[PDB]
Amino acid sequence: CPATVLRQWCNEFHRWWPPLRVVILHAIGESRVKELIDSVFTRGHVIITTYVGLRIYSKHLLKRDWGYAILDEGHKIRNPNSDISLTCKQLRTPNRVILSGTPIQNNLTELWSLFDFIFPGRLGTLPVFQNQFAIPINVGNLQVQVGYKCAVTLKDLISPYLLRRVPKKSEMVLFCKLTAPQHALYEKFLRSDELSRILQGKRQVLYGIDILRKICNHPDLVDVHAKRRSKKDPTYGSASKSGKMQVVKKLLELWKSQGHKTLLFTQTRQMLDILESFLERLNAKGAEEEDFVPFKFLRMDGTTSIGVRQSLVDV
DNA sequence: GTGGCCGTTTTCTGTCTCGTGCCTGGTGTCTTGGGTGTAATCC
Repeated sequence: CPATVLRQWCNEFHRWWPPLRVVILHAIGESRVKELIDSVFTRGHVIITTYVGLRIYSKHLLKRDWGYAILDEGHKIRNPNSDISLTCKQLRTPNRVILSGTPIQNNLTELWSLFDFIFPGRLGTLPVFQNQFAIPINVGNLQVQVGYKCAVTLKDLISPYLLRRVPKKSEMVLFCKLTAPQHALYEKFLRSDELSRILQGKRQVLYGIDILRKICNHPDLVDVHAKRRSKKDPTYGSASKSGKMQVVKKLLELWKSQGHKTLLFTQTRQMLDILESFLERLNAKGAEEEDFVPFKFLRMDGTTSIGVRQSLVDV
């Protein structure tokens, strides 16, 4: 189980079934873990492990036989060929159960790799799994019917191996335009040597679409002095240059006076600096004048500690 | 509140030489004939 539910997983054991003994894979539940191993198979009933902690004591875990196997992680297995398979699929037990309602999110290769852990391959090998129906599903008449049967065969083959069970919502998508300073920086980066250099193969496209998203968030994020002016230059953020501040200012102020607890969502902690300078400036403007209320934001990320979590989640 | 590592998202005329290949002058090895030689047999 993840490290965010470690105590939780021991808790239901304690409350529902006290007769079941339990031992987490930590300093308690290099010799000390070996005395822990002493009578962890006869006396010990259930062993708990964080899915980072197996490769801390795997020397004396993967060796002996095991019974029932539970893994509460269906998005940290995904596709094959990773440390996942290295420390997981070497377990010695038919009983293999995964607890996750989102196993399929990227591709059917993840499906094959997840089916491998539970069953020894009722479908076939990875080359077999691919050559069977990988391309036909993607491309697809000339595809549908043969593809229809080749897919329903898979559905009947794996269906008795994974269970499936399922106010209102408004999805308004606004299509804003690139500003003129944005279009200039877009064309400048558009016609440059680095893009072709990435395309031919010396680099990866992952570093050329991260920088063209770096300009869409706002112009001032493709600067070389990003860290040098992120939190010590009160002009780094700015407004109306991003092409989205106006549909941010208007949309957030339509709820600020309306009193609607709203969620602002990003992906980068670097753009958090800009949206945080922006909202501090909004706070300054509101506080200087009257008939208003402080914006009162907060930012949470991996920089903070695991202890904080729920607290802010609650506040 | 310090970091470790994995996990992740996409598809230079200029001149010379060194070597050799080709042409040629020599030279081997031979073939024909021509006379010398013997045969020889008419009568």
